[PDB]
Amino acid sequence: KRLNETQRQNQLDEIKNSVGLTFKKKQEVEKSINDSEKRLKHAMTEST
Amino acid sequence: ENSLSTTSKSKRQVIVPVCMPKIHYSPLKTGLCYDVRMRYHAKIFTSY
Repeated sequence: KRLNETQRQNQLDEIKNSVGLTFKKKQEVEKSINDSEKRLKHAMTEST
Repeated sequence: ENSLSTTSKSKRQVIVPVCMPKIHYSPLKTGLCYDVRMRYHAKIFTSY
């Protein structure tokens, strides 16, 4: 029972770590996609 | 080498018999408390 318990507890730990990881990576690509959208605005003024 | 050279060609008599060493510290071990069930309590990340 403590075998299965500690497997599930390490699983829960790895889960919380992974949620941190995905929101981290997403939060960093936010500013990237923002700047990319701004250059797109510049490029559209260029087209016009 | 030395001439001090204690000459006594006989069996001796037991003087102080071997006893259990009269120490109160460290024939024992160190106590250790561990349990995966105190990794139990978790937070609910709710804000974001």
